[PDB]
Amino acid sequence: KDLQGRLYINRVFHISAERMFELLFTSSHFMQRFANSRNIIDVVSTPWTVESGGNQLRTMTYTIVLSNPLTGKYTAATEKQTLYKESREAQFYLVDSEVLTHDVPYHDYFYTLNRYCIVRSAKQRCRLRVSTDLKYRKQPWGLIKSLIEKNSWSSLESYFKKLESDLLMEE
Ligand SMILES: O=C1[C@H](CC[C@H](O)c2ccc(F)cc2)[C@@H](c2ccc(O)cc2)N1c1ccc(F)cc1
Ligand SMILES: [Cl-]
Repeated sequence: KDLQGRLYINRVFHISAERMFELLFTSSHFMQRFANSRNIIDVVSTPWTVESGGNQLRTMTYTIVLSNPLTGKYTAATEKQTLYKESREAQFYLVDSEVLTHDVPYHDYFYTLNRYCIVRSAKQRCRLRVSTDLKYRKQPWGLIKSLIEKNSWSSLESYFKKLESDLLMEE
Protein backbone atom coordinates (compact mmCIF):
# COMPACT_ATOMS: atom_id res chain seq x y z
CA LYS A 1 0.00 0.00 0.00
CA ASP A 2 3.04 2.25 -0.01
CA LEU A 3 3.07 4.86 -2.74
CA GLN A 4 5.79 4.08 -5.25
CA GLY A 5 7.39 7.52 -5.52
CA ARG A 6 9.39 7.60 -2.31
CA LEU A 7 9.21 6.09 1.18
CA TYR A 8 10.15 8.83 3.66
CA ILE A 9 9.20 7.41 7.10
CA ASN A 10 9.01 3.78 8.20
CA ARG A 11 9.40 3.68 11.95
CA VAL A 12 7.97 2.06 15.09
CA PHE A 13 7.01 4.64 17.73
CA HIS A 14 6.12 4.24 21.41
CA ILE A 15 2.86 6.05 20.62
CA SER A 16 -0.49 4.31 20.20
CA ALA A 17 -2.01 4.35 16.71
CA GLU A 18 -4.89 6.58 17.82
CA ARG A 19 -2.59 9.05 19.55
CA MET A 20 -0.44 9.15 16.41
CA PHE A 21 -3.47 10.04 14.41
CA GLU A 22 -4.37 12.72 16.96
CA LEU A 23 -0.89 14.21 16.91
CA LEU A 24 -0.68 14.44 13.11
CA PHE A 25 -4.27 14.98 11.92
CA THR A 26 -5.93 17.27 14.45
CA SER A 27 -5.23 20.81 15.61
CA SER A 28 -2.84 19.44 18.21
CA HIS A 29 -0.25 21.31 20.23
CA PHE A 30 2.25 19.09 18.43
CA MET A 31 1.25 20.43 15.02
CA GLN A 32 1.17 24.03 16.27
CA ARG A 33 4.78 23.69 17.42
CA PHE A 34 5.77 21.76 14.30
CA ALA A 35 4.15 24.35 12.03
CA ASN A 36 6.15 27.10 13.72
CA SER A 37 9.35 25.05 13.37
CA ARG A 38 8.72 24.49 9.65
CA ASN A 39 7.75 28.11 8.94
CA ILE A 40 4.17 27.18 8.08
CA ILE A 41 1.89 30.09 8.97
CA ASP A 42 -1.69 31.29 8.82
CA VAL A 43 -3.12 27.78 9.13
CA VAL A 44 -6.88 27.36 8.64
CA SER A 45 -8.35 23.87 9.03
CA THR A 46 -11.60 22.02 9.15
CA PRO A 47 -12.42 19.28 11.58
CA TRP A 48 -12.83 15.81 10.23
CA THR A 49 -16.25 15.29 8.63
CA VAL A 50 -17.92 11.93 7.95
CA GLU A 51 -19.31 11.11 4.49
CA SER A 52 -22.23 8.77 3.87
CA GLY A 53 -19.75 6.28 2.45
CA GLY A 54 -17.88 6.27 5.80
CA ASN A 55 -14.67 7.89 4.64
CA GLN A 56 -13.71 11.06 6.52
CA LEU A 57 -12.52 14.32 5.00
CA ARG A 58 -10.47 17.26 6.26
CA THR A 59 -9.16 20.33 4.44
CA MET A 60 -6.54 22.92 5.31
CA THR A 61 -5.09 26.08 3.87
CA TYR A 62 -1.81 27.67 4.95
CA THR A 63 1.16 29.71 3.78
CA ILE A 64 4.66 28.28 3.48
CA VAL A 65 7.57 30.63 4.11
CA LEU A 66 10.01 29.43 1.48
CA SER A 67 13.76 29.07 1.79
CA ASN A 68 14.88 29.08 -1.88
CA PRO A 69 14.41 32.58 -3.34
CA LEU A 70 13.82 31.22 -6.85
CA THR A 71 10.66 29.52 -5.56
CA GLY A 72 9.44 32.90 -4.22
CA LYS A 73 9.16 34.24 -0.71
CA TYR A 74 5.88 32.56 0.17
CA THR A 75 3.34 30.22 -1.29
CA ALA A 76 -0.23 29.56 -0.32
CA ALA A 77 -1.17 25.90 -0.18
CA THR A 78 -4.35 23.84 0.13
CA GLU A 79 -4.55 20.27 1.44
CA LYS A 80 -7.27 17.68 1.15
CA GLN A 81 -7.00 14.78 3.59
CA THR A 82 -8.99 11.52 3.28
CA LEU A 83 -9.24 8.85 6.02
CA TYR A 84 -10.33 5.56 4.47
CA LYS A 85 -13.12 3.63 6.17
CA GLU A 86 -11.69 0.31 4.99
CA SER A 87 -8.47 0.96 6.92
CA ARG A 88 -10.42 1.76 10.10
CA GLU A 89 -12.49 -1.40 9.81
CA ALA A 90 -9.12 -3.24 9.67
CA GLN A 91 -7.94 -1.51 12.88
CA PHE A 92 -5.40 0.83 11.28
CA TYR A 93 -5.33 4.33 9.79
CA LEU A 94 -4.72 5.15 6.13
CA VAL A 95 -4.76 8.86 5.25
CA ASP A 96 -4.13 10.23 1.76
CA SER A 97 -3.13 13.90 1.82
CA GLU A 98 -3.19 15.84 -1.45
CA VAL A 99 -1.19 19.08 -1.33
CA LEU A 100 -1.44 21.85 -3.93
CA THR A 101 0.59 25.07 -4.00
CA HIS A 102 -0.69 28.28 -5.52
CA ASP A 103 2.33 30.59 -6.05
CA VAL A 104 5.60 28.72 -6.73
CA PRO A 105 6.96 28.54 -10.28
CA TYR A 106 5.10 25.81 -12.18
CA HIS A 107 2.57 25.52 -9.36
CA ASP A 108 -0.16 24.57 -11.83
CA TYR A 109 1.88 21.64 -13.20
CA PHE A 110 1.90 19.34 -10.19
CA TYR A 111 0.57 18.30 -6.84
CA THR A 112 1.81 15.98 -4.12
CA LEU A 113 0.06 12.89 -2.76
CA ASN A 114 1.37 11.87 0.68
CA ARG A 115 0.08 8.57 2.14
CA TYR A 116 0.22 8.08 5.91
CA CYS A 117 -0.24 4.55 7.22
CA ILE A 118 -0.49 4.03 10.99
CA VAL A 119 -0.53 0.38 12.09
CA ARG A 120 -0.94 -1.01 15.60
CA SER A 121 1.90 -2.86 17.28
CA ALA A 122 2.11 -4.57 20.64
CA LYS A 123 2.44 -2.60 23.89
CA GLN A 124 0.78 0.68 22.81
CA ARG A 125 3.20 1.11 19.89
CA CYS A 126 2.53 1.84 16.25
CA ARG A 127 4.33 1.83 12.93
CA LEU A 128 4.12 5.05 10.92
CA ARG A 129 4.82 4.73 7.18
CA VAL A 130 4.78 7.82 4.99
CA SER A 131 5.24 7.64 1.24
CA THR A 132 4.87 10.23 -1.49
CA ASP A 133 4.00 10.49 -5.19
CA LEU A 134 4.58 13.62 -7.28
CA LYS A 135 1.62 13.88 -9.66
CA TYR A 136 1.52 15.95 -12.86
CA ARG A 137 -1.48 17.93 -14.11
CA LYS A 138 0.35 19.28 -17.17
CA GLN A 139 3.21 17.67 -19.11
CA PRO A 140 6.43 18.94 -17.42
CA TRP A 141 8.53 19.32 -20.54
CA GLY A 142 12.26 19.23 -20.05
CA LEU A 143 13.77 21.40 -17.35
CA ILE A 144 10.31 21.86 -15.80
CA LYS A 145 10.27 18.31 -14.52
CA SER A 146 13.90 18.49 -13.38
CA LEU A 147 13.28 21.63 -11.31
CA ILE A 148 9.99 20.40 -9.82
CA GLU A 149 11.52 17.10 -8.78
CA LYS A 150 14.80 18.43 -7.41
CA ASN A 151 13.06 21.05 -5.27
CA SER A 152 10.22 18.81 -4.12
CA TRP A 153 12.20 15.74 -3.18
CA SER A 154 14.71 17.84 -1.22
CA SER A 155 12.05 19.87 0.61
CA LEU A 156 10.05 16.78 1.55
CA GLU A 157 13.17 14.94 2.67
CA SER A 158 13.87 17.75 5.14
CA TYR A 159 10.24 17.99 6.23
CA PHE A 160 9.76 14.31 7.02
CA LYS A 161 13.16 13.96 8.69
CA LYS A 162 12.07 16.71 11.08
CA LEU A 163 8.60 15.19 11.53
CA GLU A 164 10.10 11.84 12.55
CA SER A 165 12.56 13.53 14.91
CA ASP A 166 9.89 15.73 16.50
CA LEU A 167 7.48 12.78 16.94
CA LEU A 168 10.13 10.94 18.93
CA MET A 169 9.87 13.71 21.52
CA GLU A 170 6.17 12.91 22.03
CA GLU A 171 6.79 9.36 23.25
O1 LIG B 1 3.70 17.28 2.34
C1 LIG B 1 3.85 18.44 2.67
C2 LIG B 1 3.91 19.28 3.88
C3 LIG B 1 2.55 19.07 4.71
C4 LIG B 1 2.32 20.22 5.70
C5 LIG B 1 1.43 19.72 6.80
O2 LIG B 1 0.22 19.19 6.27
C6 LIG B 1 1.06 20.78 7.79
C7 LIG B 1 1.84 20.97 8.94
C8 LIG B 1 1.51 21.95 9.88
C9 LIG B 1 0.38 22.74 9.68
F1 LIG B 1 0.06 23.69 10.58
C10 LIG B 1 -0.38 22.56 8.52
C11 LIG B 1 -0.04 21.60 7.58
C12 LIG B 1 4.05 20.47 3.20
C13 LIG B 1 5.33 21.16 3.50
C14 LIG B 1 5.25 22.35 4.18
C15 LIG B 1 6.52 23.10 4.55
C16 LIG B 1 7.71 22.61 4.15
O3 LIG B 1 8.89 23.31 4.46
C17 LIG B 1 7.80 21.31 3.35
C18 LIG B 1 6.66 20.64 3.04
N1 LIG B 1 4.07 19.83 1.91
C19 LIG B 1 4.17 20.26 0.57
C20 LIG B 1 3.91 19.33 -0.45
C21 LIG B 1 3.98 19.76 -1.77
C22 LIG B 1 4.30 21.08 -2.07
F2 LIG B 1 4.36 21.46 -3.34
C23 LIG B 1 4.54 22.00 -1.05
C24 LIG B 1 4.47 21.59 0.27
CL1 LIG C 1 -8.79 0.61 15.65
